[PDB]
Parts: sequence; structure tokens; C-alpha cells
Amino acid sequence: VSIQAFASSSTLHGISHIFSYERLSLKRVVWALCFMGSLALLALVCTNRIQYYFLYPHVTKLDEVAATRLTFPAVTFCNLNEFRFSRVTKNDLYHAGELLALLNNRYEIPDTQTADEKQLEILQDKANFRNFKPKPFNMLEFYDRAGHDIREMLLSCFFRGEQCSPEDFKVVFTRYGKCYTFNAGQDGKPRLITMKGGTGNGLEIMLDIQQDEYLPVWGETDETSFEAGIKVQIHSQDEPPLIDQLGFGVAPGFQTFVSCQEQRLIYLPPPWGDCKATTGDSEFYDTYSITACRIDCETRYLVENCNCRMVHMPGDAPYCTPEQYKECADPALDFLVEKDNEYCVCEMPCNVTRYGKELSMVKIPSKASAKYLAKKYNKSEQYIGENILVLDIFFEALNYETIEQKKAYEVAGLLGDIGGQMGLFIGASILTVLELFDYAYEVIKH
Amino acid sequence: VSIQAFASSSTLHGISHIFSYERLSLKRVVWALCFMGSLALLALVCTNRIQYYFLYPHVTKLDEVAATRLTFPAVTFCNLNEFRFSRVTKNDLYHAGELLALLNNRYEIPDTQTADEKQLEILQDKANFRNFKPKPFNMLEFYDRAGHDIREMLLSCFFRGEQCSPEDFKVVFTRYGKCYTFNAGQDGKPRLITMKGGTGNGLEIMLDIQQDEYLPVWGETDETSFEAGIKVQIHSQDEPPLIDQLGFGVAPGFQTFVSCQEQRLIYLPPPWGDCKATTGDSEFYDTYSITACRIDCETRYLVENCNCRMVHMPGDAPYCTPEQYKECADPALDFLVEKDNEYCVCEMPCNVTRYGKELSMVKIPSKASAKYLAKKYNKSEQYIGENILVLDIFFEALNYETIEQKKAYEVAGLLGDIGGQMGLFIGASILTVLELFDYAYEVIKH
Amino acid sequence: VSIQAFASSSTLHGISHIFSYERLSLKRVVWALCFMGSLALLALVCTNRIQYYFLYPHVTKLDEVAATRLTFPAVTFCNLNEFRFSRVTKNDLYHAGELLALLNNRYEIPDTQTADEKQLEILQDKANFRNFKPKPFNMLEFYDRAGHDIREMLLSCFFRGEQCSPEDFKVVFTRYGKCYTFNAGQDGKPRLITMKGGTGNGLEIMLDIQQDEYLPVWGETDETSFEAGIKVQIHSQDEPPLIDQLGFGVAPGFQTFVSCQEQRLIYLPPPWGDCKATTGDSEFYDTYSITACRIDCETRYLVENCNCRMVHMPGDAPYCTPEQYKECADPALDFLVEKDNEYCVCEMPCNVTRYGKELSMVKIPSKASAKYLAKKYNKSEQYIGENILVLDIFFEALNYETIEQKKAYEVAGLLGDIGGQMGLFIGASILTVLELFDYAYEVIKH
Ligand SMILES: *[C@@H]1O[C@H](CO)[C@@H](O)[C@H](O)[C@H]1NC(C)=O
Ligand SMILES: *[C@@H]1O[C@H](CO)[C@@H](O)[C@H](O)[C@H]1NC(C)=O
Ligand SMILES: *[C@@H]1O[C@H](CO)[C@@H](O)[C@H](O)[C@H]1NC(C)=O
Ligand SMILES: *[C@@H]1O[C@H](CO)[C@@H](O)[C@H](O)[C@H]1NC(C)=O
Ligand SMILES: *[C@@H]1O[C@H](CO)[C@@H](O)[C@H](O)[C@H]1NC(C)=O
Ligand SMILES: *[C@@H]1O[C@H](CO)[C@@H](O)[C@H](O)[C@H]1NC(C)=O
Repeated sequence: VSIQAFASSSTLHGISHIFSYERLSLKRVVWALCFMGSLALLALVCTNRIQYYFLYPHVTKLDEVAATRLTFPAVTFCNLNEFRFSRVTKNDLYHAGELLALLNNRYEIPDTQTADEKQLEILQDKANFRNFKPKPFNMLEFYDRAGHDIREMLLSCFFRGEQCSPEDFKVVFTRYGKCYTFNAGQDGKPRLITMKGGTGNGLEIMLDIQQDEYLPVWGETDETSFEAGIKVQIHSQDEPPLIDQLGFGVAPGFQTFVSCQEQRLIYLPPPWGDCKATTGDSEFYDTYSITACRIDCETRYLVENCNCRMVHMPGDAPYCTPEQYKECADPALDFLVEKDNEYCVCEMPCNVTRYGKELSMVKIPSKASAKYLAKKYNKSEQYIGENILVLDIFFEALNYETIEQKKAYEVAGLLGDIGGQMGLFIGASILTVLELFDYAYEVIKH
Repeated sequence: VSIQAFASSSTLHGISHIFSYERLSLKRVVWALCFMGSLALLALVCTNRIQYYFLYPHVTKLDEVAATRLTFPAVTFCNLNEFRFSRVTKNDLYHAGELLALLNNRYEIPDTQTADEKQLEILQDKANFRNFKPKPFNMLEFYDRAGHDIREMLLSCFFRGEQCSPEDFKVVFTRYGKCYTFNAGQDGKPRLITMKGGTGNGLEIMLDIQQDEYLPVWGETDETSFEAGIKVQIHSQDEPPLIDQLGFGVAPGFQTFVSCQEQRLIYLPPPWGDCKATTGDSEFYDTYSITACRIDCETRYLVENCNCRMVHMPGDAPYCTPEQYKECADPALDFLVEKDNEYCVCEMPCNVTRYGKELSMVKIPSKASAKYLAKKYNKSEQYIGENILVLDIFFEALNYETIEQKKAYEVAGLLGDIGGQMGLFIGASILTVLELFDYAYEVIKH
Repeated sequence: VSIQAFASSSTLHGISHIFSYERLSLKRVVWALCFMGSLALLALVCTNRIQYYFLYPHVTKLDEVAATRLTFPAVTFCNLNEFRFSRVTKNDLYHAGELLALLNNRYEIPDTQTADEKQLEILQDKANFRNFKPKPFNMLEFYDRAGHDIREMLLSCFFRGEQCSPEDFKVVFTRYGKCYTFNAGQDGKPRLITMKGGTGNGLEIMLDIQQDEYLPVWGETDETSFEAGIKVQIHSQDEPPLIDQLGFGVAPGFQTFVSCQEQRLIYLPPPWGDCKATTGDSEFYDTYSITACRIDCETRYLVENCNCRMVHMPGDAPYCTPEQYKECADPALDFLVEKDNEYCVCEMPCNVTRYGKELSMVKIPSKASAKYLAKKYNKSEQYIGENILVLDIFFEALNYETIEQKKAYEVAGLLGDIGGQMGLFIGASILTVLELFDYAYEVIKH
């Protein structure tokens, strides 16, 4: 009814003394100042937590979960040479000879300074082109044959002390050519596990990089490979190999323990964080990752721009000849990487498992095992120090760190800190706001 | 008294207009819907924060505390050979000859291919067993004598620029045998400190791995050691050495700065996190850690299963002969590691100090110091490149990172977000719930 | 007016039934116990969150921001020799000969054991001092000339596949002498960027450490340098080089991919955390960092204590002669580092960008490129393996991790959890406390 009658019976805390049934005194203004200030101190502090929730913040919980049976990560490796030298042929030097950086522009040799007599004359019968009847070419078939064969390289593999197999090593194709993948987990093979830490309860391979089978550099080229040794990218079984980008290396003559530490990272979907919220099954890979998007970003580009695919690409498109490489494929990489890089962006999913690495090198061989390794694989003693390496990937302990992001302020924490200060300053509620609306609805009709 | 009389004078916000002293109108149901909804919106949002507190969550605070006098971590190392070759004896080849992988099953030699004439005939008088009167054996005494002696290996140790001592190096026993521990901190010696970073204000040892004193491999065995170089585990002084598991290595001929970074990790006790809440003094180590539990997990097993202890074990039990090794001890490791691994689990304590490591190799020696290092220790020039290494462990700066876990939601934050939304939705309290009980207690008696 | 009249009309929840207009019964004490307990349960729980806010806590948010154009960090390097041997002179051996550890106390040679005939006689005409007319000396001018020249060392630099320049390498001065800085960003040059990851889209230098130009060690000195190879500190362009402290190394004959990962760390100002809150422009560096404070901590010390500055110091003070080095400068370092270390402390600012590093070594050269690298730079084959190295610094992917510290409890979260439990326990507000003061103000006047 009356304003002095309504304010004497409502649930607000200040109006019972402002609008009292008494004359105007000094107490009415000290209740007016202390209510109009405590309504303004509620106003700029409640709008803090509203705008703080509107940022959608999140802080991270780290934890070290202990386990017993961890999975082994897919040890993916290949030699830093593209392909062997004794497995190239005269027909191989015709369709793809200029691209392999041993030929000039007119399908002839560059300057033959610092070329051995036995090294040049094995190449010299390959570059006759006299009554040359060519054969049909395929760049995938060239990387199948001329690449480094697994049954020649790997002297002794191991896993958890048990023996290994070159049939367990699964071929892939990257920018370095014929690359293999231990513990791939595809083709129905279950991913192997580990039950202990230490240097013996992981992979232990003993490779042979075949330094005599490297491409002899005679002319200064753009992409000559001076180094010897392999390159390794450690990843989960879902992510395709990206050895060209995410790969470290080990040296020959250096047994290299690479201690991993399994991490299980969990991000948040928008609007909290940035992850691929759904699964997002890509067109040429059954699962999604940060790399499987990136090769699918490049595969659909080179099909729509050059009507073929490279040898390191998934799908079923036919492989580009070196006629398509020197004219279409290579000018279309830098046209996307440099110019149109903002047209394609991959959102990393928020269930990702990574593997750190802590390097440590030990020199192989000792002199006590020097003469033993020479005869046991029919090699010279000078051959052993610069061809034979050992890699060793394991886990420190059976535990994995998790890096998960907790939402720092949900809507249930906002309601606890709106009325946590709404009740502190004026004592109202959602019903008191509806109560003040229910009195003002009666005043406007009278 | 009456329901219209009680609701007109209570502290709830909605019942003053639902149960008014007026006829049934459209305002009674719009106060009934807006109260039965604001009682249900309180119901499913307060049960969010109750169940969120019942998970006992925690998020982590990272901080980089700066300091002046950091402690130096216990640099623990041993050569990757088990024991020397010139310090084995005919009696040593009888009681423990087959276990050291130089003998066949009938206490005879394996195939002697790739064996030098001077290397075989020093072994050939050890394996006579003709009128052989044996001596009493002890596997701890064999690892005391035949192991790599510290006064022969370490050419020059240093610490903070000041000189060092082989008497400061303290012997332990691991799976590799005679291992030493710089800055052990036990036997009343105070743990040394550092007052600066950089490569000169830490340890700088110059070892000599004695590659001529390695075990010559002639037959293909299960545990032949091809590599040369040492293995190092960095740890705090409390934790016992676990070089077999938590150890990295450095190579010979390679001065290897190993930059540490001191971390002081703090976890939470249950039910927040998982730590050993109390101290938990183990039976054979004065302090508790993740490793001291694990060796105590293995020591009590092999005493209860084989009535002895291994050479890398604490306590006072007598050491197992190789008769007990080939028949009891080795079959009881894999019976616990593979089968009964779930019977024993070590809870890592929540006051743990760790040390990261960032490797970096520099080749030693230069040609300017090549001929100097040859004569100054009476060594050949070919000996220097493959025997002499330098390790260098220090800190980057005088600061330690801390990784501590804050309890993200205590009971004082739950009470602020129960009544933070209880006062927002219905305006009640704990006393209003007691007030509604105090009116309903009067109704049931009338 | 009356206490039974005031409590029947106030906004507290308990006083309406304690001070009722009825005789003393059992309900008055059960409302007295349940109010004096719910006033005490508010008391010790509200003082929890008050003292929890008074600690000013903070928890950290980790995030992995993806980007396209990252900046390249300033690759700062220098050879581990101080200066060349063929660029020292007779006058250079007079003013500074004893300090370079080739002379005795009486300006004569130490013991010449293990000294070559061609190596001693090139030094022997430098140490005549017979009718010696000296030249004016400057230690900055000695480190300009006698140091390792960039145009002799760097065989081939690269960046993003494009060519490089020795004019892009900018000289600085550290404890190792003549040090250079790729991508320095000073002198108006804009800091270069990267648009891709992988081993080819970063720096790729091919140095030549000039192992024939090292100082030949003949006598056992305090600071002889046995090792060969360079030292590298990766940092942002703002921070001055601190290669002596924050530097890792790479070896010769070892192509060493050093995979970075850009981090953008953000701390908090006091009283939350510890950072330099303002900019804090130092006296001799235009920007502030943790290192630029430390050299400014040492520059103002040695000017106020020795009236000069060292060669690795900023400013405009004249450089100290070796007369000032052996008598003033060296005794004033350890007088500050060991004794007065607590007089100077640098507060690290809270906008700091760091760069991690993940090492990986690959052996260079292969035998296929062995004879090519010998003639192409007019070097012997034995020279190539122990002088030629390659360093390679890049990024894994175009993304940077951020480690920022969120204030875990602001004043708006305190007010939500004071009245969140003030409204829960007694239902009061800030006005009810003023209401109880407004009744007690009337009682004391009557
Ligand atoms: C991510 O993993 C969590 C368990 O760690 C699971 O509950 C969730 O469903 C997963 N999400 C996706 C999209 O795979
Ligand atoms: C070992 O290699 C040599 C060539 O160096 C060859 O003549 C010999 O037949 C090989 N022996 C075996 C058993 O492979
Ligand atoms: C752990 O360390 C903290 C200080 O960092 C100390 O207050 C606490 O008592 C310690 N707890 C145990 C169980 O040692
Ligand atoms: C140095 O070693 C040789 C053996 O190579 C030995 O004959 C000689 O006596 C040794 N000299 C010293 C001083 O130890
Ligand atoms: C620090 O960086 C943030 C952006 O990352 C910026 O908003 C802030 O002003 C910076 N503060 C200082 C002192 O440079
Ligand atoms: C190459 O070096 C030799 C000395 O080893 C020198 O005699 C010759 O003139 C040099 N040639 C060139 C082209 O620099």
C-alpha cells in the first residue's frame, strides 16, 4: 500500500529505517548514505565476478599418477639418407635422376672433383642414355626398393628382455623416405606394454647405418646430407609420424639411452580453452591428432592444386612423377606455407598423450668388445666405430604425469559469489528483487 | 500458530506472499511457481558444489623462489663394468666364475674365437682346477676388491673451485657393483653447499674409466657389456642410489656439463592427493623416499623367500652365494616383478626434493692439451681419447622451483558457496531451517 | 525501545525466538545454544578465509597458445678459448702476459715439458724482453684483435633456408672474450621471425673452431682449457648474454639439433608474488631482466671499489689494466660473491620470455661427404673430424607455452565467502551490524 507501509514489512535491510514512521531527522540520512553506498559497493564488486566468469578462466592441476602396466610409445625412426646408393638403377636415374641431386640440368653429371675412380665408374654406366629404352616409373616403388632395408640395418632388437623381430617393424613414408615404426599398434597388432623401468625393460635396438651406402657428394647442392646417423620421433600410436618436424637424432658409435616420461595432457573445450571438442574423424586417418590434421591439410591441397599426392601422403591418389615435382608440387608447398598459412589451422584435441625425453650418451664399443663385434657381423674394426649405434628407449618409473585444466569458476561458484555479497551488502535475494517488482506493479496502477 | 500467521512473520522470502491473508488470486500461484522453482534451482546447484567438494580437488601453485646458499645434490656414479679384470683370481673364478659370464656350464671356457694370446693366457692359469684348494668366499668381499678403485679412476675432482678428495667419495653397492657417492651427507659429514652458478661453481671430476680393465667378451652371452663410459644418477642425500633405474650416462672423451635445477615438490595427503602422510621410518633406512621403500620392498622379500640378501641390499643378513643366486635369488626376482607386482606398492611422500638435468657435451681434449695430458698421467695418446672424461654438475642460478599443490576447495569455501546461493535463492540460513522445524514441531502436537 | 520489542522486528534470525514475549521455557535455551554456537561456527570459519586472503595466494594457469609467426631467439655463442695463439704479440706478452697463464711470476716461461720445437720457438721470440720498447695497451683492444674472428670461423650460416651473413653476427664481450650474437635485434635491426618448425626452418651454422689456434698447455695452471668446442646460451633479445652461467655447449664433429620451445612466463607483483613491478630502467641497459640487473650489480661495484670496469662490462668507464686485475679486480669479485652476496639481490621481472632446449646429436661427416668437405675449404681429412661442427636451433611447432599466475582469491571472492557464510549462519549483513549498532546507540542514552 503505502511506501512507509511497504518498507516496514519487506526483506531488504535498509528500508526499514529510511522510510520509518517518524519525522525527518539525522538518522534518515545516515541510513540513506549507508544504504546508497552499500548498494554501490555491491554494484562494482558483483560486476567484477560477472566479468571474471565471462572470461571463462581455468587453472591447471598437475598430478603424478602411479601405475603398473604402461604402454610403450611408437619408436619411429629412419636413416638420414633418403635411399641407398647401390640400389639405384639406370632407369631410376632417368625418370628421377635430376631430383636426387646427382645430375645437372641437361641430365648430365656436375663437376666430378673429389670423386673416387671406383665411385664414379659405378655411376658412369648409369648415365649412358645411349639407345635407352626406359621402364615405367613410380616414386612409391622407388622408395620401396632403393631405401634402407630393415633386414640389413637392424642387427639386434629387444623389448623387455625378450627378442624382437624385423617383421614387427612397420614401414611408413616421410620426407626422408623409407621409415619404420616399432610398436605401431595398427593392422590389428595390440600395443605392447612394459612392467618395469630401467635401461633393460624398454626397447634396445642395435642398428647399422650403412655409411658405405650413402649418396657421395661431389657438387655443392642445395640439400646435400653431410651428417651420418638416424632421426627418431617418439609419439603415441594414434599420431602419424612427423620425423621431419618433431624428431630428435642419435649418433653412430654412441649408445644413447633416451629416458621417456609418459604425459597425459587434458585441455578444455571452448569457451574455456581451445581444443577439438568432438572426435573429428579425418578423411585419411581414423583418429584425430595435431599431426593427422596437418597432413590432411596438405593432402587435400595438393590434390586440388596438382591432381596427385606426394610419397609421404595418405589416401588413394596416384603419386606425382618428378615432372609434376619440379613444376607443380614444389612451387605449391611454399605457396601454402609462406603465403596461405593463415587459411589452414589445426586445433589440437584435448585428450592428448605425449612423451618427454631425457637424452644420455654412452660410447660403444669398448676395446674388450671391439674385436668381438668385428667378426660376429663380418665387419672391419674401422667400420664398427662409425656405423654401429644402439638406441634405448624406456621409462624411468611406472608412473605418468597428467596435466589437466580445471575450470576455475563455474556457474555454481558465480551464484555463491553473487549472493555471497548480495546477502552481505543489502541482504536481498532473487525473490526480494521480485518482491520490489511486486510492490512497484501495484503503485503504477494507483 | 496458524499457517497464515507463521508465514507472515518468518525469515523466508517467499512465504510472506504465498500464504497471505487474502483470497486465492493469480498472484498466489505466481509466487508459488517462482518459489518452487527457486527452491529447485537452489537444489541442483548446491548439490554441484557438495559433490565438487566430495571429489576433494586440488590445483597446483608453481613458484620460483630465489635463494643464496643451495645444497649440492649427491652425485652418484659408477663405471658400467661390474668389476675389474686384473683383480679376479683363481678362487674368484671357482665360487663365482659361471655367474660372471666367462665360463660354460661345466666350469670351462666357452668358444675362444676373437681372443688375444696375451688376453687368454692370463685367464688360462685362472681356470686350471688341478689340485685346487678353494678359499672361503663372500660376494661382498668380491665387490670390495675386484671393483673399480676410486684412487685409480679419479684424476682430479673439484668443488666450488676448491680441491676435492677420494676420501670424500663414499662407497655404495648397486647392480653395477662398486659405486661411489660424492656429497653423501651421511656418517656425520655435513652436506656441502654452493654460493654461485656457472660451470666452475659445481662439481668437476676428471675420471679414468680403465678400458683395458674391462671384461673381454669372447662368447655371445645374455649380459655382455659392449659400451664404455659411466652412469650417473643425481638425487638428494636422503634417497638411496638407484643408478640401475634413475641413472643417465656420460661418454669418454666428452666433457659433459650437466646443468641441474633444484625442485622442491610438495604433494597433498589423502583424501586430497596421494602421499605418505606420516614420516614412515623404514626398517633399513632412517628416512623414507620412493626408492628406500622399493629396496625395503625387495629386502624383506628375499629374506622371507631365500634366507639371505643380495650385495645391493641393506640390513644385516648374510650375503647369498652364487649357489643361492642361480637357484633361489634370480628366480625370485621375476616371480615378484612380473607375477606379484601388485602385492607391493610404494606411496611417494609429499615432501620430495628432485633435481632436473639439462645435458651438454664438449669434446675433450684439444690438440693444444693433447700431449700434456699424455705425459702428466703417464698415458698414451690413444689412451687419452677413449678413457679420459670429465663430468660437471652445477646449478644454473641460485633459485629453486617449487611445485606445491593447494587444496582448491576447503570447507570454508563450501560454506561460502552453500549460503552464497542459499541466501540468493530463498534467503534462508541454518536457523531458518531450524525455524521451520520449530513451527512444524508445534503443528504435530495440535 | 524494549529488548523484546527490538528483537521481534530486526533482521537477525535467532533473536526473534530467544527474546520472545513469553515466560522462560526450554525453547529459549535451545534457541540460545543454537545461536551462540552458530555465531561461533561463523567466527572460526570466517577467520579462515580472512587469513587465507591475507596470505595473498595464487595458482598457475598453463596454456599452449598456437601462433604463426614466432620470433627467433638470440643464438649467442663463443669458442671456449679466450683468444687465438697466432694473434698474440711481444707487446701483448708484456702488459698481459702473466694473466694469460703462459708465464711465470718473473715474466719468464714455466717448465717446457711436452712442448714442440715449432710450438716453443714461435713463443720464444715473443719473450725476449731485450731492449724492449713497449706499446700502449688496452684489454678491450686485445680482445678485439686476438680473439676468434667471425669471418674465419663460420663456414656457412643459414636461416629459414635463406642465406646468412657474418655482418649479421654482432660482437659482445663475456668472460670467454670475443663472443658473437646472431639475431641480436639491437642497432635498429628488426628481430627476425620464423614461419615453420623442423630442422630446416631455423638457424643452421657450420663453424670451424680452429683447434690449431688454441693455447698450448705446458704447465699445470689454475685455468687451463683442455676441452675443444663452443658454448651457447639461448635467450631473448632483451637479456644481455650470460654464456658463462646460462650456457650449454656442443661438440666438434657432431651436428647438434637444439630444439627450442618458446615460453612466455608471467609472474605476479607483490604482495601476491615476487616480481619487479615497474619497468626499472637500469643505468647501463635500456631494458630490465634478471641478467641485466646482475651485471649492473657488478659494474657499479667495481667502479666504486677499483675505479674501472672489466672487459665484459657495460658503461663508459676505462678498462682495467692487468696491474689492476691482479691487485684490485680479482680480489674484489670474491669479496662480493662470497662475503657480501646478501647486499645485492635482483628481483626477476614478471614479463619474462624464456626458451627451453632439447638436445640431440648427429655425427658429421659421413664418408660420402668426407672427401668433399676436405677440398672445399682446403682442409685435411684429420682436420675435418675435430674442427668442423654444425649447430641447428629451431622450434618444434609454431606454438608457445605460457606459464601465468592467476590470483586465486581476490577481494570479490572474499566478500562472496564472508557473507556466503554470514548469511548461512546468522543471516546478517553489513546493515544488520549497523542495525545492532543503531539499537545499542539508543539504549546507552536511556
Ligand atoms: C577424454 O578422456 C577422459 C578420461 O581421461 C574421458 O572421460 C573423456 O570421455 C575423453 N574424451 C574424449 C573426447 O575422448
Ligand atoms: C665377409 O666379408 C668379406 C668382404 O670383406 C667377404 O669376402 C667374405 O666372404 C664375407 N664372409 C662372410 C661369411 O660373409
Ligand atoms: C614438509 O615441509 C614443510 C615446509 O616446506 C613443513 O612445514 C612440513 O612440516 C613438512 N612435512 C613433513 C611431513 O616433513
Ligand atoms: C709409465 O708407464 C710405462 C709403461 O707404459 C712404464 O714402463 C713406466 O715405468 C711408467 N712410468 C711412471 C713414472 O710411472
Ligand atoms: C606484461 O605483458 C602483458 C601482456 O602479456 C601486458 O598487458 C602488460 O602490460 C605487461 N606488463 C609490463 C610491465 O610490461
Ligand atoms: C691450401 O693449404 C695449403 C697448406 O696446407 C697451402 O699450401 C695452399 O696454398 C692452400 N690453397 C689454397 C687455395 O688456399
